[PDB]
Amino acid sequence: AFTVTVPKDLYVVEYGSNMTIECKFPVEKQLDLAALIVYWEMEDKNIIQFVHGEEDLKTQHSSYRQRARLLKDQLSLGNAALQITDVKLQDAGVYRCMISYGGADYKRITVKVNAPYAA
Amino acid sequence: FFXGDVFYGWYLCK
Repeated sequence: AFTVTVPKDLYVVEYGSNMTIECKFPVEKQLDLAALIVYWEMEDKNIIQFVHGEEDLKTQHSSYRQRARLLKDQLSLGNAALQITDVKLQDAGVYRCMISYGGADYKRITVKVNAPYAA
Repeated sequence: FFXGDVFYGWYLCK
């Protein structure tokens, strides 16, 4: 069956750093861009919406403009990787990755953000 | 998130 996996289900990231959280899904030798739909959400915020080989920025929440992107080259490897630069404290929480690719699945990932003076 | 029924019930964006 179509299953989405997460290598790590809890990310502890430092304030102001860059974060890359990854969901893995099965891909054959070649990637069918028409069939792939990827949606990264947190709380009720539209982070990344990926359809027909391109990110849809018209629905992206303002909290993430030029702050987050889907690394398209990793999709070739069966990796939906969300990268968010300059992590803020308001980026901590539960992220959901939803992937449709023939079959459909989704997984949760928890992100803790470390305060600047916590280490 | 709109798109018909694609991941119906899996998301919270309205």
